[PDB]
Formats: sequence, C-alpha cells, structure tokens
Amino acid sequence: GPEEITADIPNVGEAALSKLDESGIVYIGAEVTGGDILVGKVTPKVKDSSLRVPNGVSGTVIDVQVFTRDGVEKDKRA
Amino acid sequence: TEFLKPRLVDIEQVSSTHAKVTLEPLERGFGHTLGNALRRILLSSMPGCAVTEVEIDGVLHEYSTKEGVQEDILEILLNLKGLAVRVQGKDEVILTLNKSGIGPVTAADITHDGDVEIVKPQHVICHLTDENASISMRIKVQRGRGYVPASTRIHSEEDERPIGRLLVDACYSPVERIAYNVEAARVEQRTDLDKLVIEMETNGTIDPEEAIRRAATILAEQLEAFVDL
Amino acid sequence: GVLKIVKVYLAVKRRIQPGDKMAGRHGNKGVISKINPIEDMPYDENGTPV
Repeated sequence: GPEEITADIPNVGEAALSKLDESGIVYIGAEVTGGDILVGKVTPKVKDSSLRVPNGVSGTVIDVQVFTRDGVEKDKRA
Repeated sequence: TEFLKPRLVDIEQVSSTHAKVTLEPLERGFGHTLGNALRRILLSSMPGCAVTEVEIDGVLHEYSTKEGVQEDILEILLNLKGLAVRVQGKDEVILTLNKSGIGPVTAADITHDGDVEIVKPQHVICHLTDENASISMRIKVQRGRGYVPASTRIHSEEDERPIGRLLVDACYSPVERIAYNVEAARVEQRTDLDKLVIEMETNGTIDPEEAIRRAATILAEQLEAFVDL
Repeated sequence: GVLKIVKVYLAVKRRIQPGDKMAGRHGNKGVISKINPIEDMPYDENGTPV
C-alpha cells in the first residue's frame, strides 16, 4: 500500500505531533532537535515511516518545496 | 599596625561613558594588590542590564526577510545586542519601537518610559526604505551578570517558545575596559605612600563609584570566607 | 515508484569550541583549545587585552 503524509502518526507523542501541522508537516520557522518529526509519512501494516531530525543535531527550520508526479493531488501547504 | 585606610578620594566623569577614579592613601604594594583584584572583579562580577528578546510584526525566524527595509532580520539582532539601556528599580521590562515611512531609525524612537533609561538615543537601528514601510517590534530586558548563550537559555526555561519570538545571547557586563595606575602622592608629608588611579569605559548603564564600591563589597564576601576555618 | 516529494532545509548557527581548526594565511594552521575569562588574558598598559 502506497505512502501518504499525515498527522495521524501511530503511537508517537503529542509534543512532536504539535510541532507538525495538520498536514503532517512541520511549520516554517520552527525550532527542532534530534528525533523531532519533520515529515509525517506513514506506511500501512499502519506504521511511522516518517522522517525525523538526525540524532545529535539541533536547528531551525526554513523551507518547504513540494513536488508530485502527474496525476497527484496537492495539500494546503504546497 | 601602621596601616592608613585608603578611600575613594575623587571621582571623575571625564566622559558621559568613560570615567576616572582614584584611591588614596595606599600602603606599599597594596595598590598593585588591590588594582589587580579590583580589575579582575569588575570585569567578571559587575551586574548588568541587557536585552534578550525580539517580538516582530510577522517574521517567523532570524533568517526571514522584511518588506521595505535596508537590512535583513539577523543584522537587526546584532544591532539590538549592541544596544544597551539602564532600568530603574526593575528586574525586567518590555520595550517597543514603531516607525513608518522612509527613514533611518535610532534608539530614541523607542517607546521610552521614565523608569527606563537609554544610554545612547543616537544608537543606530535599522532603516525603513518605503513610504508604506513600517516596523513595530517588542523587546524585553533582563538584569544579569556575565554572559549566556541563547541555546542554553531556552533549554533551562524548557517552556514552549512560540514562533515569532527570537533568541539572542546575553552580554550583561555594563563595562568592558580597565586601566589602573599606581602613583606616589603626598600623605603624611612623606614618601612611601601610594596613590591609585582607575579608569574605564562603559555603556553608561552604571555609576562608576557604585561600580567600585559594589565590587569591593562583593570581594569582601569571598574574603570573609577565609575566617570560616 | 514515488509520486510526491518534499524538501526541507534546516539552519544551524555555530560558535567556536575547543578543537576547531584555525589557520593564518602564512601557513600557520592550528587548533584552538581554550576559552578564558577575559580577565586572564595578558593586557597592555593601555588596558587592552589581546
């Protein structure tokens, strides 16, 4: 089953989820640390196939560029 | 016990920020002894009034742009870090600055209050470069001694830091310059009595006499510990 | 095999810490290891530390 970006990540803590938007995407200007969720991508059978901050690094977030193949729907952020 | 106790015999505001001060009379070698310690204490120990907060009219991070302004946001933080102020009978306060139209900005533009003091109103703040341009920022001030990095501060606070609040490093010290000289001046109408002169440069936030007396009092605290054996 | 991508950038501000590599133009490379209370530094008769 194909992947999708969602805020409904399985079992992950609320605080990290708060950092994401309802699209499952961290906000621009956010401040993050190792393990903080950036992209809430998931896989069925559901699972947290998501992108998190590399361990041992902290930084501020400034960018979002979203790309899709032909025949794909967009999100509010994009 | 032949010691004559020195006193802060004279003070001089040679400049509105630079000052001179002298101590007399001083026993042999004590001028060097006190001079080194007082220099060391002043630089480290002095309590400072400094700014560490920026709330802005819509940018979300240090690296953000701004409409109709001459400089980037981050450069604004550097100017603010350079800016200094004195606060009366307070521990912290928030100040705001509002401007609109094409013009350069200075510390005087701030929404000053009588219980707050700006040491250099002429201090430079970033400029506006459009007729419809406008700035309306808010900044908070704190009392502290020494220096603190921004990252360490938030980790100690641990409460949520909302977007639009920007972090800068605290550099509290009201002063950073020390020169002191020992000279022979006439007391007891004889030689072997020492005269000490101190001079320093400041951001103007403190009275030099208070600085030495406050510093000396602080040193007395540590010195008193040696009686506690 | 993939039909949507997202790119995110992260900004890091870095000060100087012991072990950083420093170089002077005249081939004089070296690593710095200390940060001193400004009082400790040698200073001139004009009160200016290095």
